[PDB]
Amino acid sequence: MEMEKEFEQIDKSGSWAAIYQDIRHEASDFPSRVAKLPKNKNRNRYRDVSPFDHSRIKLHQEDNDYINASLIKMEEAQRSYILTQGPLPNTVGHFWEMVWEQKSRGVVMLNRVMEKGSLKCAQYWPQKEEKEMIFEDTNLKLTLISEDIKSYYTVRQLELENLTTQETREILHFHYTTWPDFGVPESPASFLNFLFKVRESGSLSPEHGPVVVHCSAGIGRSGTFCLADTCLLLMDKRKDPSSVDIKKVLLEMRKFRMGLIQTADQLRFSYLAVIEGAKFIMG
Ligand SMILES: CNC(=S)N(Cc1ccccc1)Cc1cccnc1
Repeated sequence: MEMEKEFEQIDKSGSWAAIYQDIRHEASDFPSRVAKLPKNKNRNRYRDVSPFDHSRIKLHQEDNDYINASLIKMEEAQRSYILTQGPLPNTVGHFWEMVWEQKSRGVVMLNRVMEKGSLKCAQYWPQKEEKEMIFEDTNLKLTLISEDIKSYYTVRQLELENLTTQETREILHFHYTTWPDFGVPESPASFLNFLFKVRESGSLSPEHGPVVVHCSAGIGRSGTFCLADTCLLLMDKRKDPSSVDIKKVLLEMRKFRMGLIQTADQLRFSYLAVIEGAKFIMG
């Protein structure tokens, strides 16, 4: 059923809360035993948001390999994503270790450091060129190279150095700065515009490791970003762009990380973003 018409049918019937609970009911439940070990309590931002054991990213160290991060592998679309929480004061070194070890080119940040008067993630990148950051626990150095500030987002060029080998790599930081403190954006135009720039950078392409995507918990805004990208890529590949079922793509993604799309409003916004993107994606 053309998602356009499915959209108008749910809107006129005001059944968004009913559709959303149906997804919550059918979603996968897999064990998260490593996340719940007592040694890992200060590595989790939220007690109720954990990576599944089968899809968790492992740090390459013998001491403690745990980080709150999941590999979302979309087989038909040929795209992979790492979805993670906003880094904590004691996991900023782990965060940059993961980017290094997974060979990522891009980091996508969908939150502000402060929202609703509370801290939603650590200040984990340098704000000035001449004041670099050293992560002593993982042996990494991070330098700000350049910053491009736009009305709806900021792009930064970062240099990550493995202090053990003196290898360096260029990481691109894509920071969506205008998601409102409550609800979702009224129009998906600026979110779609931001997505286009991520792809254009090469950050989502198979020559690199998977893109790292985060918000505060790494399931809500983060879920919306990967769901929209994957649905638009499938509409480009299929002979019948009308066979793309957004609810079925979301349940596939929820096999790899719990709780993706946190509200009925985020579900409606994901439909709007894909729907608007179709007309353009259609040539
Ligand atoms: C309102 N912007 C839309 S719907 N875009 C389409 C799109 C397709 C796939 C992924 C992201 C975005 C972007 C764009 C940029 C420059 C000129 N036209 C369109």
